[PDB]
Amino acid sequence: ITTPEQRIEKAKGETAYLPCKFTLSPEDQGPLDIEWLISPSDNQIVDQVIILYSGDKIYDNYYPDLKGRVHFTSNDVKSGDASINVTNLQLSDIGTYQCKVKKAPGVANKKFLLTVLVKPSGTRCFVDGNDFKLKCEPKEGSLPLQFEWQKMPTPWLAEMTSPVISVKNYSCTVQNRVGSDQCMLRLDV
Amino acid sequence: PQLRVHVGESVLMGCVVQRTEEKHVDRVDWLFSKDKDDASEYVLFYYSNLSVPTGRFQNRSHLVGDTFHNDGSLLLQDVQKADEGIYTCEIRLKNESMVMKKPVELWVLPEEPRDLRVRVGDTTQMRCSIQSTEEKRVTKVNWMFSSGSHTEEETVLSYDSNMRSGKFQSLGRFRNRVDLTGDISRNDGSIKLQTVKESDQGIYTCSIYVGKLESRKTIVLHVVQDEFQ
Ligand SMILES: *[C@@H]1O[C@H](CO[C@@H]2O[C@@H](C)[C@@H](O)[C@@H](O)[C@@H]2O)[C@@H](O[C@@H]2O[C@H](CO)[C@@H](O[C@@H]3O[C@H](CO)[C@@H](O)[C@H](O[C@H]4O[C@H](CO)[C@@H](O)[C@H](O)[C@@H]4O)[C@@H]3O)[C@H](O)[C@H]2NC(C)=O)[C@H](O)[C@H]1NC(C)=O
Ligand SMILES: *[C@@H]1O[C@H](CO)[C@@H](O[C@@H]2O[C@H](CO)[C@@H](O)[C@H](O)[C@H]2NC(C)=O)[C@H](O)[C@H]1NC(C)=O
Ligand SMILES: *[C@@H]1O[C@H](CO)[C@@H](O)[C@H](O)[C@H]1NC(C)=O
Repeated sequence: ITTPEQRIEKAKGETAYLPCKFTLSPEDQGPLDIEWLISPSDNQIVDQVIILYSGDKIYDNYYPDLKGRVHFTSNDVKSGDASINVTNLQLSDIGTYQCKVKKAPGVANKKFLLTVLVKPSGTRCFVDGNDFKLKCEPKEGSLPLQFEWQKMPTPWLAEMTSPVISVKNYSCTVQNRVGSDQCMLRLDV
Repeated sequence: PQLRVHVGESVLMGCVVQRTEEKHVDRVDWLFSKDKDDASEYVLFYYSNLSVPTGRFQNRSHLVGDTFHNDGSLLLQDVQKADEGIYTCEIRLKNESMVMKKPVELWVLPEEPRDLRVRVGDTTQMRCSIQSTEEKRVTKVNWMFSSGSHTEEETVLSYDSNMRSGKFQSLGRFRNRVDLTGDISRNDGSIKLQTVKESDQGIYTCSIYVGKLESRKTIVLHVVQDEFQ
């Protein structure tokens, strides 16, 4: 019996807290050494070091993408706390996060599966006895998205929910499970 | 990458991050995992000039890779059936933030029998190797002979890359009738004995090295001549 890789789901633009607390054993006398690795899109051939602890000096020196955005939460990391914060979360930060503690001969490992969802925002409302199409196109966002159009059009009532009003012969509210959005359009015949 | 080893023998699992230059290895983790099982255990880990073979591999695992030429290769000795699975090298080079993930699959075959039966006049191969994913890793091979209880020994054959004309054939009881069936460049030290005589009945003992690390094998060669009745 083992334990999986903790799954962490967060919203954009904010800070992920990854816990990695440890208790040293008497044997464990070697140099203390901590190393956090990011595994972009989880590709199993390569990981990258984001933050490292060694010679009792911290290093934020690498992964230029994360420059200035990742930090050990704790003050006294040696006291048995290796947890980190990841700040200003973006979609590129998606991946697999691993916590590696080494103090000869002891060693430990924790896997964290990070997920970054996006609150729907930036939706365009546009029109194209004609063959019209009314459109509520969002970006960025994430599925499953819901749409609700308003004003009392009868032959459109069915489309109230679909993101396209394929019209032939005032709002658009956009919602997922992390955020909402409002948009307005005009048409003329 | 696959490897097949017989129980008792040794295996060298390569781990060579091939760049365009000499780079000092900063770290290696060798993890072991049984096929289709997410559980896994540390075999050997190395960091800041500190080598820590661990767990049930504590006595068996060595870091034989050259830490200056991008090499974190592992040597596992006295392989058992419980060693059957995937081994994963995780390696990082100094002044470099990239960690490399190289797996190798290890299959374990049943032990080779210690007893060997041959008829006078026969040519008989005697197996001895280190299975490896990397060439030219064996440094030295030494075959000794003896009906060996309270009795001295002889050199059957010996080779030593370290040295020039490294090949040495007994010239004793194995005058020009013993030679390598394979090549050491492929980390194989098997020999054949050409004309088996009764006088050859004893214990042959292979000793294959990667540097100071020894793997010993012993074969007991029986020889029979049919009296004709
Ligand atoms: C790894 O191997 C070590 C032993 O290796 C030693 O250290 C290495 C650094 C290297 O130098 C090696 O060459 C060297 O051998 C194991 O640790 C040993 O474990 C054994 C088994 O328990 C201990 O043996 C005991 O020794 C006692 C006196 O020191 C003696 O009283 C005991 O006898 C009793 O047990 C035996 C059966 O085990 C029984 O037959 C007797 O009748 C009696 O009941 C016992 O033998 C060693 O002391 C330990 N270490 C030493 C001497 O350094 C370790 O277990 C192993 N680990 C793994 C994972 O393989
Ligand atoms: C690291 O991030 C965590 C996760 O957000 C922070 O925890 C928050 O702390 C504040 C202030 O006490 C609390 O009000 C919140 O409830 C906590 N979590 C939230 C809002 O998600 C923590 O403060 C950060 N620590 C460091 C050292 O950066
Ligand atoms: C190599 O390590 C040195 C230590 O002083 C550092 O200054 C340098 O930036 C590192 N360079 C690279 C390319 O990793």
